[PDB]
Amino acid sequence: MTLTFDHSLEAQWTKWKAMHNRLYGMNEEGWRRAVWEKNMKMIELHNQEYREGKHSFTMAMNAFGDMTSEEFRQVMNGFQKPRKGKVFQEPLFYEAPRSVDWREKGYVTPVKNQGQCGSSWAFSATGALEGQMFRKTGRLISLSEQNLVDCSGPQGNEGCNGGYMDYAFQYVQDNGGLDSEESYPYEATEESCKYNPKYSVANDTGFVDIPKQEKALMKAVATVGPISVAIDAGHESFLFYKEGIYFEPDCSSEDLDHAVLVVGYGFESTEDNNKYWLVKNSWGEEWGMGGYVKMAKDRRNHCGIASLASYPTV
Repeated sequence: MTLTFDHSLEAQWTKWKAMHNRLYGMNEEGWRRAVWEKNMKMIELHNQEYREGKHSFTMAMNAFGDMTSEEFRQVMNGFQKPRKGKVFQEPLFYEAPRSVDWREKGYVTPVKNQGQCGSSWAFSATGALEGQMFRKTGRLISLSEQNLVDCSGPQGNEGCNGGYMDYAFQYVQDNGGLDSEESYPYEATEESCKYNPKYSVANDTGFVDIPKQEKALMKAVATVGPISVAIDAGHESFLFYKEGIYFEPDCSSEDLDHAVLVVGYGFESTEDNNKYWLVKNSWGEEWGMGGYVKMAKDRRNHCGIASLASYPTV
C-alpha cells in the first residue's frame, strides 16, 4: 500500500529516480520514497527557516535523497595517529591576502565524484598533489584516486572503507609515482593494484602537517596552494547543502568524517561574522555550489576544518 505519501511530489519523485538511475528491488520503492519525502520536508523546513533569517545557507535535494543513514555511513568514514610530516614553517614578516582562490590561477581540476565509496581521503590527496605539481611545473593533470584506493593499503589505507591523506602522500613517495586519472580511471570500488610507471605523472618528496589552528591554515592556503583537510560532514545540513556559508551548530571540531580540499578563503560581507573557507568537495557538481562549499572560517575551528590539515611536497 501507498505509505502516506505526498501526492503533489509524485512527478518530482518519478523524475528524481530517473535522473539518478534508481532501479529499486522488490518492495523497495515505497520505503525509499518515504526516505526521500522526509528529506524533502527537512530541506523545505530549513529553507523556510533561512527565509526567516535563522541560517546562513540553503539546502537542496540531490543524489543522496533516498539514502539511509546507514548507507550514508558507508560513504563517510571517520578520521583519527602520529603526526609524521615535516614541520610547517610559519611565513615570517608576512600578512596573507584578505581573499585567496587558487582556482583562478589554474591550480584546481574540475570537481569529481567519489560515488558510493568511502574514498574522499583519496580525492583530498589528489587535489593537493594536483595543486603542488602545478605550482612546480605549471602543468595541471588530474591524478588517479583509483590508484590510491587500490594500491595504498600497505601505507594504512582501507580503500572504500577509508584512509588518510598523509598515507596517500606516503604511498606516492614509496611508489615513486602516481598515474594520471586518464590512465587509471575511477571505479568507485576497491580493485587489485594496477599502477603502471609508464603512466606516472606525479611524485612527491613527503608531506607537511599544518598545526591545528585556523590562522596557520590560512597562512598555508595563502602561500602553498590547495590544502587537504578533514571535517565533520556527518549532518544532513551538509549532505544537502546548496549555497551560502555553511554553519552547523552541532558541528564538532573533532569527530571528523570527510576529507575535502581547501582552495581558498574570503569574506562574504566585511571583516568576524562572515568569513569563509572555499572548499572543493568530491560529491560532483550537482552538490553545493558547483561542487564547492563555503565553510565558516575563524569561528572556533568550525567542523574541525583546521584539525587535520596537510599537503605534499613535490
